[PDB]
Amino acid sequence: ECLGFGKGCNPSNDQCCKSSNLVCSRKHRWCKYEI
Repeated sequence: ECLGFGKGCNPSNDQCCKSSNLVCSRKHRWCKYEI
């Protein structure tokens, strides 16, 4: 699983890419970058 930054995803399952520091947000429901 590896979604690009700012991609619609599920925060419960979390399908964002870990290599690009992406996490599924709950309010935005997408891949966000922690800065």
